[PDB]
Amino acid sequence: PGRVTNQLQYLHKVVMKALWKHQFAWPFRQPVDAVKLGLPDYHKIIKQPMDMGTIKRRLENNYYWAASECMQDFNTMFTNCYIYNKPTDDIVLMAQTLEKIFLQKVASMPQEEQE
Amino acid sequence: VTNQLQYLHKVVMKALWKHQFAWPFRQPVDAVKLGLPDYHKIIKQPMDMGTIKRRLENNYYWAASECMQDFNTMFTNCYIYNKPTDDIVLMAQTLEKIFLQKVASMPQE
Ligand SMILES: CC(=O)N1c2ccc(-c3cc[nH]n3)cc2[C@H](Nc2ccccc2Cl)C[C@@H]1C
Ligand SMILES: CC(=O)N1c2ccc(-c3cc[nH]n3)cc2[C@H](Nc2ccccc2Cl)C[C@@H]1C
Repeated sequence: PGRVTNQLQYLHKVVMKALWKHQFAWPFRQPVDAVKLGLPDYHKIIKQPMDMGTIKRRLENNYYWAASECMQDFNTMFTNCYIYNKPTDDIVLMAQTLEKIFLQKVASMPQEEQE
Repeated sequence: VTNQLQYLHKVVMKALWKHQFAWPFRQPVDAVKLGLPDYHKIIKQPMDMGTIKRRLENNYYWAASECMQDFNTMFTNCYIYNKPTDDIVLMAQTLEKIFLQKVASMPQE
């Protein structure tokens, strides 16, 4: 099903920890609530919702088999934001800022995955 | 030249450049050719694979994360500018997943 690996530990304790506490992270810590936000078209446009709270819970429950699977969920979270929102929305700039940190930290992840 | 930039050139760019969905991304967006008079009003930092490839060939980058940010900007511009239902968005998503899969095995500095 899933494993604990050196890389998944790094994504959890180093990458996710740094993104979670960021001042721009608050819109991303829980699923988009289309009802609360009054976005009745959100789920007609975005077919795979994702958020850091869901990723964090997956990391804690050993859901992922490999680091790449977790990285793809981070990517989906950011990509959903760019696809749905207007280019001028502040949330787009917040996602871009977080995504740059994600890439910087991923650049220093351990090279070979080990259980 | 670093270990990581060599990986980005020999593994990541090699895989992306020859991909069957790469052709819209191999040269800068030509807004005149494509009839997109608002492209440069929305997208303020254009980026494309031909530019990244030339920068790798020319030892332009000082750190691997700089190259990774250019890949990211190229994909993000596509998501921001295009309509969600445009095929180019699916093509970018496919290429970006390959990018992330390969970056998962990139060496450390
Ligand atoms: C991530 C994302 O895609 N979105 C999202 C998700 C959650 C929240 C949220 C959580 C708690 N309160 N509001 C807000 C937003 C964005 N709205 C927004 C963002 C920043 C400033 C002002 C606004 Cl209006 C819309 C968009 C659909
Ligand atoms: C990457 C990107 O953002 N775009 C882009 C860039 C270059 C090209 C291109 C190069 C040579 N010929 N066409 C086309 C496109 C997209 N168009 C498009 C893509 C696939 C199928 C049909 C169409 Cl209409 C629009 C969008 C603005």
